[PDB]
Amino acid sequence: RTIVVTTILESPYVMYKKNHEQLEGNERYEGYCVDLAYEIAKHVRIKYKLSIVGDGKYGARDPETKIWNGMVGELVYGRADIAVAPLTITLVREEVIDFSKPFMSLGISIMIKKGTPIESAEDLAKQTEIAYGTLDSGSTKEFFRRSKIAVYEKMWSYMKSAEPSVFTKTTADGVARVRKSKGKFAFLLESTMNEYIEQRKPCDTMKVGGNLDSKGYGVATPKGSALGTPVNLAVLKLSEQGILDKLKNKWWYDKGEC
Amino acid sequence: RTIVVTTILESPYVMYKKNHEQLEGNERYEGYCVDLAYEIAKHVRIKYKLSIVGDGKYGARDPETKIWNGMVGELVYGRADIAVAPLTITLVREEVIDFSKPFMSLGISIMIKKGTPIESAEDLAKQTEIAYGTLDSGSTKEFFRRSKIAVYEKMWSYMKSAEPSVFTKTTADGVARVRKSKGKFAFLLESTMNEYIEQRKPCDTMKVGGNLDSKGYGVATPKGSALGTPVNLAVLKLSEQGILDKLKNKWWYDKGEC
Ligand SMILES: N[C@@H](Cn1cc(Cl)c(=O)[nH]c1=O)C(=O)O
Ligand SMILES: N[C@@H](Cn1cc(Cl)c(=O)[nH]c1=O)C(=O)O
Ligand SMILES: [Zn+2]
Ligand SMILES: [Zn+2]
Repeated sequence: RTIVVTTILESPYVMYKKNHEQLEGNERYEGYCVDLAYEIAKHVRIKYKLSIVGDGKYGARDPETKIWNGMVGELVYGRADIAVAPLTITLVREEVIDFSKPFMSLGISIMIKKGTPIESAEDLAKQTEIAYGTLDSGSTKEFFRRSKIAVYEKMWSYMKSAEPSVFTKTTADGVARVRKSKGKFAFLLESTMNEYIEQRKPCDTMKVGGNLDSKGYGVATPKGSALGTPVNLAVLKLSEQGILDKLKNKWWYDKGEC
Repeated sequence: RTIVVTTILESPYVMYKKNHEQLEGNERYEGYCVDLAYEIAKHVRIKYKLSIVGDGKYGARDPETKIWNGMVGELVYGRADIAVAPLTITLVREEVIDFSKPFMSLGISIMIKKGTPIESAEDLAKQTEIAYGTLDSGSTKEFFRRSKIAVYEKMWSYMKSAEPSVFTKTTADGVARVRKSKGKFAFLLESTMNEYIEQRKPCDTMKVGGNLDSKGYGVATPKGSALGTPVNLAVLKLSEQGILDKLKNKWWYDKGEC
């Protein structure tokens, strides 16, 4: 009767509170999705316990084993009742789980160290002085893999034979590599994260150009779950009341340092 | 076995072809949603006939009669099998029909005649020299009605006792009233339409400020329809292939006159 809510450690969605080591249960965490879970759980009238995904992944299906991993895997095999996180809505996933209507809108984008002579994906693909990559094992990576557009077809061929490995294990690791590499590495990541990093000290990065595509994040439940319909209406309710906007302001911009 | 596809006359989604009066069936029309219907019908493998909604409305429920009107009404009473149009995803509607994941992202916005001293909704609400309104009987109107935010709570109180009537019967009628009124009338409309009008002669209007909210358009089917799942996957497929973006470019910007 207590719902398991799977999520992922990723600022500023879910983070350890300043004195987390001295608390317990849901009180250890704070962030955008901690609040969202609270508001949803309040319209749907349920008790819940937040739970961090063991492998830290979003959700992909192994081509040989055909097992699903990450948060998606937790719903498919029945270990979690709902996922509340920055999980992208895609065709492959929608075949195996359900999504609510988007609670956030976004697209792929470019992050550079201030001063780098880059304005577009066309600028990146036509040179090799500057190396670039993506988070691993996510929808961003997958996007370049499956592209039939010329410029992106060019970029993925570079990233393919990149030495050393151009991908990263974490968003944090990417940003760090941008900050350390003195403008010789650029990072391709979702614009929600790009926009957040930009308002954080040391204030040395920035988003350049427009977005590569359009998409959204959804709250997910296993196929045929009874919580699916109540969760969708709840999301639409919060959007219509200005709660969603109020929450982005709180965690992105009301605490901006630059 | 031939699917009825309800839609609405609204540029540049659906329009009469240059010589429509000399054609028949689906050949009379052209636009963004005519193409979209074609691509969806091709992945879902069906034959279809486009049909223009009799009353020209989007979809609202009469508070005394409790009958639903517009395109929404056509699905609820079973006269159409699917709707393909700029129909906004809302909580009230989602209770009575189904929506696919959004094929377009947008929000409420401000249209002015070039030269008008307005930059924001805050600028509008704090004065009466300049009159303003919205399309009637749609989600935009409804948004100001239900708002509990101070500035919008102020704006809807004006529009309420406006003399003469500040609302309009058509998008076209609003734009026209902006162009004719020498900067004494401003129009609040969805930004998709604002952006399109801006790239049309006489090139005398423009979008000012940021969007009031975030939302999307969806393709709709009656509750429990068997076409619901195939239509959703088809939309996600077209989005992932760059078809959606390709189509917005075609009807908005590849033919821009300004
Ligand atoms: N949202 C993604 C994960 N994800 C996240 C970031 Cl910040 C990114 O740059 N790329 C991603 O794939 C998904 O659901 O796989
Ligand atoms: N999308 C709306 C209709 N609609 C359209 C325009 Cl262009 C507008 O400015 N306001 C609206 O309500 C709905 O579905 O009711
Ligand atoms: Zn710690
Ligand atoms: Zn004619």
